[PDB]
Amino acid sequence: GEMTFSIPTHKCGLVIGRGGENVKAINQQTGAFVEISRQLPPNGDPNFKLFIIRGSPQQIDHAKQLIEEKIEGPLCPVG
Repeated sequence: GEMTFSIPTHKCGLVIGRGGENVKAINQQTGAFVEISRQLPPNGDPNFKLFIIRGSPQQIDHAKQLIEEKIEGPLCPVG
């Protein structure tokens, strides 16, 4: 099951780069596809873009770690 994480819209330039650059490098490092979602977060606020780490748990969780390395902060599993 693909997992969703809360990615701040303002941080879409460090982890997301310009058009999802760094996120696909995460994929290469892991295996799961870290793709930008169109889902509304629990808060329904447009400053929190949901991010899809779609793959197998082992790949997702490892990619999660790499993103939490990018932002150097904890990501919350949403859905």
